[PDB]
Amino acid sequence: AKRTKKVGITGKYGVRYGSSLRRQVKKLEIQQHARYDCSFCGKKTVKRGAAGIWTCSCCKKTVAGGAYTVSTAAAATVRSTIRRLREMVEA
Amino acid sequence: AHAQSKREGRHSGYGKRKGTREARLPSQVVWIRRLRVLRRLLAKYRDAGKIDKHLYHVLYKES
Amino acid sequence: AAQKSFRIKQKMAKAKKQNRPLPQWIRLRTNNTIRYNAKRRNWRRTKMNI
Amino acid sequence: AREITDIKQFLELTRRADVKTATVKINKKLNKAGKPFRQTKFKVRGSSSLYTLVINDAGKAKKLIQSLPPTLKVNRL
Amino acid sequence: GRVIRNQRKGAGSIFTSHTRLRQGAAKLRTLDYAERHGYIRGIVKQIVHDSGRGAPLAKVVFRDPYKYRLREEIFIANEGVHTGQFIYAGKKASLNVGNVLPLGSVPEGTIVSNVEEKPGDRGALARASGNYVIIIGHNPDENKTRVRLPSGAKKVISSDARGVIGVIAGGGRVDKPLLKAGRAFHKYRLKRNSWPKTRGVAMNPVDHPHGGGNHQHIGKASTISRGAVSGQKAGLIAARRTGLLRGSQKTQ
Amino acid sequence: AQRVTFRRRNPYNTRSNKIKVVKTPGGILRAQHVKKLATRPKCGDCGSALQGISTLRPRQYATVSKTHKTVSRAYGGSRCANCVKERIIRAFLIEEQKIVKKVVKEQTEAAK
RNA sequence: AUGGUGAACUAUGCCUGAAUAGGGUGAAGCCAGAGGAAACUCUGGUGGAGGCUCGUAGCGGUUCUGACGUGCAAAUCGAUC
RNA sequence: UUCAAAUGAGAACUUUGAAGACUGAAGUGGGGAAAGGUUCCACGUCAACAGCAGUUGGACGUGGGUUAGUCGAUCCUAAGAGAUGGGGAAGCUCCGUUUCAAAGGCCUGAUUUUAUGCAGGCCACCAUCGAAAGGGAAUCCGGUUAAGAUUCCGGAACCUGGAUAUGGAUUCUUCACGGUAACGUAACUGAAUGUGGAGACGUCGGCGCGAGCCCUGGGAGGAGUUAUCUUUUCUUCUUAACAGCUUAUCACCCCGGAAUUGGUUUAUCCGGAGAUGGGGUCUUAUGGCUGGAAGAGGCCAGCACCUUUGCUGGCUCCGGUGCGCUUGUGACGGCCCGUGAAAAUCCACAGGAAGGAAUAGUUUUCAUGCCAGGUCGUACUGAUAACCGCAGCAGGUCUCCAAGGUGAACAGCCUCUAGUUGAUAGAAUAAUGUAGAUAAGGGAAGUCGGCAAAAUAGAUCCGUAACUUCGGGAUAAGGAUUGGCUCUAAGGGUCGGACGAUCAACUUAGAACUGGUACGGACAAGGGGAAUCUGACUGUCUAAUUAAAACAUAGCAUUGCGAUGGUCAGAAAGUGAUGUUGACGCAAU
Ligand SMILES: [Mg+2]
Ligand SMILES: [Mg+2]
Ligand SMILES: [Mg+2]
Ligand SMILES: [Mg+2]
Ligand SMILES: [Mg+2]
Ligand SMILES: [Mg+2]
Ligand SMILES: [Mg+2]
Ligand SMILES: [Mg+2]
Ligand SMILES: [Mg+2]
Ligand SMILES: [Mg+2]
Ligand SMILES: [Mg+2]
Ligand SMILES: [Mg+2]
Ligand SMILES: [Mg+2]
Ligand SMILES: [Mg+2]
Ligand SMILES: [Mg+2]
Ligand SMILES: [Mg+2]
Ligand SMILES: [Mg+2]
Ligand SMILES: [Mg+2]
Ligand SMILES: [Mg+2]
Ligand SMILES: [Mg+2]
Ligand SMILES: [Mg+2]
Ligand SMILES: [Mg+2]
Ligand SMILES: [Mg+2]
Ligand SMILES: [Mg+2]
Ligand SMILES: [Mg+2]
Ligand SMILES: [Mg+2]
Ligand SMILES: [Mg+2]
Ligand SMILES: [Mg+2]
Ligand SMILES: [Mg+2]
Ligand SMILES: [Mg+2]
Ligand SMILES: [Mg+2]
Ligand SMILES: [Mg+2]
Ligand SMILES: [Mg+2]
Ligand SMILES: [Mg+2]
Ligand SMILES: [Mg+2]
Ligand SMILES: [Mg+2]
Ligand SMILES: [Mg+2]
Ligand SMILES: [Mg+2]
Ligand SMILES: [Mg+2]
Ligand SMILES: [Mg+2]
Ligand SMILES: [Mg+2]
Ligand SMILES: [Mg+2]
Ligand SMILES: [Mg+2]
Ligand SMILES: [Mg+2]
Ligand SMILES: [Mg+2]
Ligand SMILES: [Mg+2]
Ligand SMILES: [Mg+2]
Ligand SMILES: [Mg+2]
Ligand SMILES: [Mg+2]
Ligand SMILES: [Mg+2]
Ligand SMILES: [Mg+2]
Ligand SMILES: [Mg+2]
Ligand SMILES: [Mg+2]
Ligand SMILES: [Mg+2]
Ligand SMILES: [Mg+2]
Ligand SMILES: [Mg+2]
Ligand SMILES: [Mg+2]
Ligand SMILES: [Mg+2]
Ligand SMILES: [Mg+2]
Ligand SMILES: [Mg+2]
Ligand SMILES: [Mg+2]
Ligand SMILES: [Mg+2]
Ligand SMILES: [Mg+2]
Ligand SMILES: [Mg+2]
Ligand SMILES: [Mg+2]
Ligand SMILES: [Mg+2]
Ligand SMILES: [Mg+2]
Ligand SMILES: [Mg+2]
Ligand SMILES: [Zn+2]
Repeated sequence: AKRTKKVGITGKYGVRYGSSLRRQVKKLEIQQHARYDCSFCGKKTVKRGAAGIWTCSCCKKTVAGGAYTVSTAAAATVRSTIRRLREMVEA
Repeated sequence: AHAQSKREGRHSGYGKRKGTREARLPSQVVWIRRLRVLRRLLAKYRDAGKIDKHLYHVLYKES
Repeated sequence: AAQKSFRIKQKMAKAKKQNRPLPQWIRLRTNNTIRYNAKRRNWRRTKMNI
Repeated sequence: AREITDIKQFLELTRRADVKTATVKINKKLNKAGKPFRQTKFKVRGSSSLYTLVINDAGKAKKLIQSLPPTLKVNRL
Repeated sequence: GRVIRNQRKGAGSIFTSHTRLRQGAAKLRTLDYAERHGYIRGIVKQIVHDSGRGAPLAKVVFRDPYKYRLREEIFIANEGVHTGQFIYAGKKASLNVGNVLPLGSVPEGTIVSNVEEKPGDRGALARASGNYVIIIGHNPDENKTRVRLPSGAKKVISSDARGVIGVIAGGGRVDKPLLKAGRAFHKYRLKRNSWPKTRGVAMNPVDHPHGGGNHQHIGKASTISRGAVSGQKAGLIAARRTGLLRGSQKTQ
Repeated sequence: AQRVTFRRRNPYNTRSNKIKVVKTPGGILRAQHVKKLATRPKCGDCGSALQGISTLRPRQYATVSKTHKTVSRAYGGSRCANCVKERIIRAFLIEEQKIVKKVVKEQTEAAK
């Protein structure tokens, strides 16, 4: 009852395309089907639909963000870069 | 007359089947049959206190 | 053609009425050359093209 | 088109105005117990609605036929 | 020979953009008194997905300064901005992610999106899923600000050019393999008739300068003068060099 | 074992060509075309199904009484109870804090 | 050479619509059980993924180098596919 | 295909009767879209035409026939097409469609010389054409013809526009009450302006439910069969649009405050942001009852009698079943670098300009009543003869409805309803053929080459190699089994408190008995295995000699370009594609 060993969600692709493409797909396929925490809302209820739009089933809140994840590591660090500059323009 | 003999269980040996077992009766159908019977029995036994709500749960996950 | 335009049905009517044998008494007129309707039509031989 | 049940209103209908016609039907129905009774249906052609009234009791029925304005052309059976 | 395929694009026709399912065009608000001087607040009424454009869109609706009504503008959602977020726009609008500020009102190091090239042209640079431009410095000598554009080149533009704080949403789309022709098909099914692509070397001569066949080979250099005439411009155009490099970075 | 036919020249199974099978006083099978279903009107600012409001195709709302197109409360049609409860409270608390916004900023005015 | 006419066939994009028996496989997600000092690991279910598979209609046209080859047919017919 | 009769100068071929058969609901059945255009229907009729024939016809002659407020067109907008102020062009005209433009028309007061000039005033980057499959106001049943019918007849309705009067509701607290609330209602003023909603939307999957169909029990009829058996076989037993009450998964409200966490779907989601529980509110999709409506329709019976026609009576009832079939639909779920039209049109809310009563007025979103609803199409075929292929051509051309058995099954084979039995015919059975079969022994020795043929084949159980991108390879290979009959055991629903009552299914495993050892008995239905070259894969193309190893593809790399731009279009332009674009981009290899 373990089912697979490596492939997982990507048993779907069977044998085609070859390991690495299938491999890298798997990683992001898993990101985009994940259920994420809600900022405003607390609940683990943010599901994806269409690249970048991320909306909370429970409280109907929608966030812009990553194509395959809620929040870019690049967006994240820029978040901080911005606040950092902001706190300076009011100190 | 034949349909009669069929439910006397008569014309369905191993050489009277052309469909896979799954094809003639689907497994998922069986399960849903089997499952809802258990769900319903566990329900009745709760609205009757033959078993407590706590045991129920356990048996509900167990079914 | 089932649901048709007036204009065509219009032409269809004229096309039906042209379609008959030459009036026999015309063959009795004086100095008459005509013998038959040499412009007769029939839906299974020569089409109308609308 | 409409069923009527008030015995007061039905009479208010039999005159009305637009009412110039009505009809009287007799159904040989059966009751739940299974005894041959005589249901009689009273129908009045409105102007855009057929008000019909159902009376199971033959009594208040064969009374009511003689309760209509006699200036009303009534079809019988 | 015959008019080659790349010339045949210019007459539009078969090759126009498939735009039925698009929202509207994405633009910034028209630069008016409010945004010229102070700021103006709006609510993002929904964030939505434009067809043929990874990167979602923000329908954020402002009131009308000059009349009783609501005016919906179509913004490109800048990642993290959400429904119900308030969107303040103008010279005096504070440094939060989503607002749209002139390029003079932002400190060096600020990163922004959907920036105008001339003030009031309502958006121009950094608009593709995940992109952004970075202010590097300022200059009162004409209201100008120097930025870093996603391509890497630096451009000096008016400080009255607006941008919207932050990075375009739509994340790292290209990080995921298309896997199969089908997926690419649908991709361009919503953009434009450019797929698949027939290699010219598989053409006959009459369709392409490469199409000269009998062994599939380009025959002469594949690197064409900038001054060559349409009909000859196929391949590596005014290429100032060719081949593999590992170039790491760009123009700093 | 009886078969049937459209009653309109349109021969293609589209949406406007939906068909019902009906047995009739004739005791014969007959088709009837049914106008496509309606959808419940939706909350202005939360898109929920408006409760108490009847569900007809658009022009059929012109044939109908007005208790059919509302409920008795502010935003009868339009928005959905909690959507106006939230609406009211938000207004209050803000207008309240407006006062406070001002008396308080008036206060540190005299501080200077 | 000049001036005209064709996308009713066909190639491609767009718009709006319509269509495709029955089976084999059993991917994510979820439930329970067993072994174990632990970490974990095993078993049994459930679920129903795929430019997945056997195979009609559909679309196609591999082979017989079959039939026909003054034809049913200026491209068809049969089997096979 | 056959027999006979009828009609006729004349009969293999026409009609009626009988037999024998086919199509087998994926139809040789019933309708339509394109297209045709009278081919439809009746009568007369056979020179030509139907590659034999003809008394027959889609032929020839003569006539008849297509009835609408509700079915379409018509209105709307789609890709697009295209007038206008303009800008190019010697010009035929090219470009542009809100475009560098003085681009309008709505309300209503003033005036009671008048239905009218005007005095208020908001609102308007704005031709039009473009769907008989998209959007869309409203009709159903029965009956009727030689041929028309959602069009005529009869009955029952609905919509739209215009009129309006009576009733009812509302008010001295003027513009309604009730319910804690979700909200209820026969109503219950609402200009400008703003806003919200419907119109209005992908695909797949399992699950719930309706409709029709399928199967079936009792009975009330008719029919068949009856040497003998069968309380038997076949069949009839129906209920429209619309109206009233009633009816729902979802959802929402009130009470209440949860770890021993509970609730809970086939599918594991939900709950202090208020679960479970108790009690309500909604949507009316859909079902039930009644009206419509038995007077209709269906099935029988007894009389009547040249015809037309009847006439009089009965009966038309009460259940059951489900992984059933088709379809409709609900709440979920999977999928995307795809997230799956528009506009006309209808409604609502916010707003409160205004107009309104007490001896009286307000309101026609409540019931009732009056009037009108044009124009064009409407026949029929829709294909092995009504279209396109010179034709009555074995080709081609969009779509809907879909019964029984076997069986996994819309397969194959057999049948019912309906429809055909039409493809010149007679006599013989040489060669050689085209299509279908079979061969002793050998088993590819044939041949360029196993070409052609043969062999395998369902299902249950067992079993299963190298290699591998760990997914596969794999139905690998290799085996046993399979009929009939009689039994055994296991697997469910409902009603009464570990039993008990009642109902209703087939399916699964096992055992005995049996036969010329047969049994996926027809039908249906993979041959396998070891390698080399080669393209990764699914996909594509030389319509009519090449389907491949060629083209494509994902993947990889390179080039150009920051809009005063790159690539491309144009004779020219205030011209155009990419562009509803902006480097996670477009363009070029
Ligand atoms: Mg299955
Ligand atoms: Mg299963
Ligand atoms: Mg038509
Ligand atoms: Mg040329
Ligand atoms: Mg294109
Ligand atoms: Mg365009
Ligand atoms: Mg749109
Ligand atoms: Mg293409
Ligand atoms: Mg290529
Ligand atoms: Mg070539
Ligand atoms: Mg060259
Ligand atoms: Mg050349
Ligand atoms: Mg090469
Ligand atoms: Mg019709
Ligand atoms: Mg339509
Ligand atoms: Mg209501
Ligand atoms: Mg209501
Ligand atoms: Mg599957
Ligand atoms: Mg496979
Ligand atoms: Mg296959
Ligand atoms: Mg099969
Ligand atoms: Mg194909
Ligand atoms: Mg075929
Ligand atoms: Mg070939
Ligand atoms: Mg040949
Ligand atoms: Mg010959
Ligand atoms: Mg053969
Ligand atoms: Mg014959
Ligand atoms: Mg047969
Ligand atoms: Mg069949
Ligand atoms: Mg005749
Ligand atoms: Mg002849
Ligand atoms: Mg003859
Ligand atoms: Mg006539
Ligand atoms: Mg209509
Ligand atoms: Mg023009
Ligand atoms: Mg139009
Ligand atoms: Mg009729
Ligand atoms: Mg809308
Ligand atoms: Mg649509
Ligand atoms: Mg029986
Ligand atoms: Mg109706
Ligand atoms: Mg209560
Ligand atoms: Mg209803
Ligand atoms: Mg069921
Ligand atoms: Mg509404
Ligand atoms: Mg007709
Ligand atoms: Mg017809
Ligand atoms: Mg025919
Ligand atoms: Mg023809
Ligand atoms: Mg011709
Ligand atoms: Mg033909
Ligand atoms: Mg079917
Ligand atoms: Mg056959
Ligand atoms: Mg026929
Ligand atoms: Mg012949
Ligand atoms: Mg031999
Ligand atoms: Mg041998
Ligand atoms: Mg030899
Ligand atoms: Mg040889
Ligand atoms: Mg040899
Ligand atoms: Mg062979
Ligand atoms: Mg043999
Ligand atoms: Mg046996
Ligand atoms: Mg290949
Ligand atoms: Mg496939
Ligand atoms: Mg060829
Ligand atoms: Mg091939
Ligand atoms: Zn949330």
